[PDB]
Amino acid sequence: APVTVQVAVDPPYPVVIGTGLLDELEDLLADRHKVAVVHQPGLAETAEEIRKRLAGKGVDAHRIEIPDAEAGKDLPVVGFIWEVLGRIGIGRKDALVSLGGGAATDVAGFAAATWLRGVSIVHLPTTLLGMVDAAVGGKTGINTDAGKNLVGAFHQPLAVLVDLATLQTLPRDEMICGMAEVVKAGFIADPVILDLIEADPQAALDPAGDVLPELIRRAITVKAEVVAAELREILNYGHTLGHAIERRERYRWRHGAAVSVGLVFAAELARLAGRLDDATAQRHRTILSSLGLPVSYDPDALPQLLEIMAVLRFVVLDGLAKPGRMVGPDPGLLVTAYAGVC
Amino acid sequence: APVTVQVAVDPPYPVVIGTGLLDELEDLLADRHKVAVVHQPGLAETAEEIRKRLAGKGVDAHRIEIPDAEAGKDLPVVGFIWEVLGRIGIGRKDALVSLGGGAATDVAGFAAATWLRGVSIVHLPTTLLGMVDAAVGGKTGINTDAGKNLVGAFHQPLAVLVDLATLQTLPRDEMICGMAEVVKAGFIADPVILDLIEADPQAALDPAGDVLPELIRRAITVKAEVVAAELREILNYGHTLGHAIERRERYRWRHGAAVSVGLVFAAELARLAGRLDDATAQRHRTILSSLGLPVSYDPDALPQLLEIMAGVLRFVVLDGLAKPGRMVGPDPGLLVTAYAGVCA
Ligand SMILES: NC(=O)c1ccc[n+]([C@@H]2O[C@H](COP(=O)([O-])OP(=O)(O)OC[C@H]3O[C@@H](n4cnc5c(N)ncnc54)[C@H](O)[C@@H]3O)[C@@H](O)[C@H]2O)c1
Ligand SMILES: NC(=O)c1ccc[n+]([C@@H]2O[C@H](COP(=O)([O-])OP(=O)(O)OC[C@H]3O[C@@H](n4cnc5c(N)ncnc54)[C@H](O)[C@@H]3O)[C@@H](O)[C@H]2O)c1
Repeated sequence: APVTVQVAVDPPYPVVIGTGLLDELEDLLADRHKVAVVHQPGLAETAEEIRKRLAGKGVDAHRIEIPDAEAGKDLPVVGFIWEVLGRIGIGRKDALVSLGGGAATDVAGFAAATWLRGVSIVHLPTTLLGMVDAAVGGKTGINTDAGKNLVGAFHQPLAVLVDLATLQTLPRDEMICGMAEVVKAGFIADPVILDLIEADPQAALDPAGDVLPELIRRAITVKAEVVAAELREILNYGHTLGHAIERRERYRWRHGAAVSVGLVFAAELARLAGRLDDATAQRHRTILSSLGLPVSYDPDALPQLLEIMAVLRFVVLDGLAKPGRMVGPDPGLLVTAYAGVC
Repeated sequence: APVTVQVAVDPPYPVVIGTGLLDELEDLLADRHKVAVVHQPGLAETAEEIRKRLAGKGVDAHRIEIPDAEAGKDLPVVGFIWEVLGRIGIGRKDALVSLGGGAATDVAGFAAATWLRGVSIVHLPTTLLGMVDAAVGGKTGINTDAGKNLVGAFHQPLAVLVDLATLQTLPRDEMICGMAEVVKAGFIADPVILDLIEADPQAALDPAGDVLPELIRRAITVKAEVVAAELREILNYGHTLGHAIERRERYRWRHGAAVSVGLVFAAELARLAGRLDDATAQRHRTILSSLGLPVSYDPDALPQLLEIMAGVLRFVVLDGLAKPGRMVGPDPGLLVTAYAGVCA
């Protein structure tokens, strides 16, 4: 029943996709003398059940609770984890387990990376974003005095367990958040993602349907191909304007909403440049709006956004699933593209 | 004229050992858009020469002075470095350089390993200990609330530059501190090291002579060969009791003087166990003491020492010169006895 995607890295590691993955989690960490589970506030009950079940197999399983969301990622939360790993006596051969969204995976991933020079971690992402993006591929990031995610270590996890059952509690808004990243994968590597969504957009958003599991298999396949690959740049499709919008709105905008405007922008850029056909360009706008994602932003915001973007690089499409670059485009071309969008 | 020891790891890097290595640094880093040189207070004039010659090559070169010694390794110093990297605009393809003793290489190592997911770093160690131990291997450590060196990343450097000219200003007491690691390497892997020291122990301690550069090369070879391969444990020979003595002394003992007592303890422990010949056992104390290192500790400290070592004991022991083995969960009475052989 459970599908797996191997990431072809040294050593290779699996992303496992299915429903109720406790058995698989047991198989992996049964031999570990100790295990700590870093979870967001809302998942304490799911944490306890991992701990109970691990404790059951003769394992000193512990659990640690971090602040939700972006606060679970500040440097003092990392300090906090460190101390606790200290008191528990977590050693070189033991393991961490992350339970939550991208923020939980980042911070736990960072702590694992920097504890005794790196200890095993299994990610159990529980947002769609965390599932298709944050948990896959070994980049970690934390929030420090320096900014957001400038600090972070590179550390691949032992495995990633993508348990579709966990999505049943996830709200519409966060589901739509992460779909923006999924659409991005559709345009840059796998157009079947696009056809699956197109066929019924509301069914794409239902965690209980046939469509979502396949969307996640595919978006994760795309990300695993990239990280086993500089091409890692393609995953920034839509993030140049995206991130600027996120900044300008002081992080109130859901990441995915900002990426969504970015994609529609990137598409207009490549269209005006004669690199992308009108039909594929227009398809950005129609897929994203129909999922409830934003396709426009304040038409007066461009000057402030150009300032934040501090020459510029964009990922553009040179045709469906053929990403290229545009480096230092003319400001007036950025103006014109912005108009068309906004 | 420089010697290169290759560290055969992936990706592999060289350790280059010679005199005046500024040209080698330039070859390495000339093509980088930005370099930041993280250095201890006393090396500021040397930091500036580096920064200067790198700027003459179009590199946007910066220098960052950290607090000296352990204070330089504290979490806050880390937050500061990150801040400066952010301010300077150090990117994914840029590079750090570390200049100083093992404390500089660690803190600057941790910083490179945790900046934008790991960027290039070149180590310029300027103590014996830093040259032979700290700079080689990719382990970094920093001091936090959790204790010393529990927190750290694993990150290989681009290269290691071991410039003997820098040892000219190093005091005897630091030099002797580093030599305990050199001696450790002799006992576990390369006996020629011991032969060279015993031939004239004072020649061994002179940065001007011809002996020290060979001891440095061989000690680094030993460590490179171990890291390129649960063998890593032999590098802790003498560190099991030694680390406890250090920690009991709230770190007012030098690391080398603690390791020296630990080597003599492990020698005696393997001797009483029948694993090590009397002559090789006693050779520990003779080489260490001839170099000016302590050879015993406080006769009443064992119980506290065991309580620090707890926080089943394992020891690296020698089954013969350069044949390291293990002792797992020794009889408590065997430890009482080895220690009393060491301490009166
Ligand atoms: N390292 C990387 O490669 C990478 C990639 C992309 C994003 N990220 C990071 O991910 C973070 C954002 O990720 P996110 O969108 O998951 O944010 P998040 O982890 O902040 O989660 C959003 C919210 O959903 C809640 N939640 C999580 N799982 C739930 C569930 N199953 N049911 C109900 N609610 C649930 C959380 O408590 C949180 O309030 C950002 O900090 C970003 O930098 C990292
Ligand atoms: N990462 C590792 O594998 C590893 C291995 C061994 C030691 N270490 C770390 O190394 C640190 C100790 O290293 P250390 O002994 O170099 O201590 P250190 O870096 O504190 O330096 C000792 C002193 O010598 C001064 N000094 C440095 N170079 C000099 C020179 N060329 N001339 C004159 N003075 C000089 C320094 O400013 C400092 O006061 C410890 O923090 C230890 O944990 C790390």
